[PDB]
Amino acid sequence: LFTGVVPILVELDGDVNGHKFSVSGEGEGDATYGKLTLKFICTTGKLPVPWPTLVTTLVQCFSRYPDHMKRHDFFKSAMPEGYVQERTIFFKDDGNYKTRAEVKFEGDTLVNRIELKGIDFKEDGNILGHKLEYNYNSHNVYIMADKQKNGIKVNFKTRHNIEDGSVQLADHYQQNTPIGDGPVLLPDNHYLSTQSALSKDPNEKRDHMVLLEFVTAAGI
Amino acid sequence: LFTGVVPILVELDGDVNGHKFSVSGEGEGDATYGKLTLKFICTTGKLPVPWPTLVTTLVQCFSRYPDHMKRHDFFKSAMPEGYVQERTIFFKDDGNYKTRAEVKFEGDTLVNRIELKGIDFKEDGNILGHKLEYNYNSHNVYIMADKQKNGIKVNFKTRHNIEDGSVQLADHYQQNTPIGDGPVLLPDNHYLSTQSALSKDPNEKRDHMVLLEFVTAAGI
Repeated sequence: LFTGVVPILVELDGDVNGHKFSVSGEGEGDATYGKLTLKFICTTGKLPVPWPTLVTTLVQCFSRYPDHMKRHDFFKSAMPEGYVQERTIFFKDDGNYKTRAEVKFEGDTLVNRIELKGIDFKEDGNILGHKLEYNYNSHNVYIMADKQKNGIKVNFKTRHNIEDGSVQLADHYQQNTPIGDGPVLLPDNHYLSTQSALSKDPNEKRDHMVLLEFVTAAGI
Repeated sequence: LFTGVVPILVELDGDVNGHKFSVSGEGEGDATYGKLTLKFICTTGKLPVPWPTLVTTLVQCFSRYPDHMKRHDFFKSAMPEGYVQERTIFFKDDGNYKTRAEVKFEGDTLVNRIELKGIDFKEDGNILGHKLEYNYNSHNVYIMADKQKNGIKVNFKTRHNIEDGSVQLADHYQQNTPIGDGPVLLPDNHYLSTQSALSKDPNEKRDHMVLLEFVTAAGI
């Protein structure tokens, strides 16, 4: 499945404090190197929220799991059927995103379709206030197996550089469970070390985000 | 000069607590997009220090200066003759790098040749102890004009994720002055917003670092 380069498609529908929009993404992933190369176009015009805030929301299976941690790769063990990924993202002293996605294989393409709903977002907030910088730092995504659910409960904090130099924090409460009924690899506690660089397509006129990302699993 | 893609060559000679080594780098830069794409091979074997610590040391002229800040682009205004870049990097509660480089044009290639000397580095330190993660965050590089010197004094702090989750800080004291005698663009206070992603060449056997970086000037 993931032994080669894989086409990714990301569809998303969102509503933030009433502001309704969409984003369509296309790119490829290479799990053996943990590389992502996506391109997001906002298909409703101008994105009512900063692009960096949707990064964690817009395909954890492309992480590179060193050979000795392969029995810890839940993400891929759910494929090709897929898993539902849910999250509650609390931006500090601001609003919160609630998202549910189904990432699974459709054809040769790995598809991540999401619904985003955010509320309680201040208009003088860095988010709606659009005071966030166009960049991203590296974080540690902490994975844990959830027995009952036969999934994993992931949780981590994100740091968003604000233009005034300060940093906007975002607490992610994530849950993943298989869509199929089959046996799945439940893992030992470990984390994924992610790095991301946001950029712009020179020949693109529509509002968008170019994202390059490297993810490798570590811990065990 | 920088209106197109430019070949970059990075030569470096180092001594850290007695450990003497070298690194040769090759890649290209595109100032109009602020992109860097370099590839570093350590030519003496295994690098006695972690690769992330040499990132700030291993070509500020490829930063993208939005059109309205062009009179603030000192880096490029010193070209093709070049500028000498000096720094004193203090790693918190550990040693310190002292470096001097001459980045200037040789042929069609922009060449950055450095000498690195580091001392007072603990062997149980994260640096020598090699306890630093293979990744990088985004930072703000603060530029200021230095009258007397007819250069710029830059200063910023770097955050290095340690594998135990904590963060290793590095205080950079930088100075840049032209090599040529001609007039140079001294700027108003501003900063460069940099993002970097470290990676590995799949087909490379020698110890190395692949670096992708985007830098854009902001402030004014």
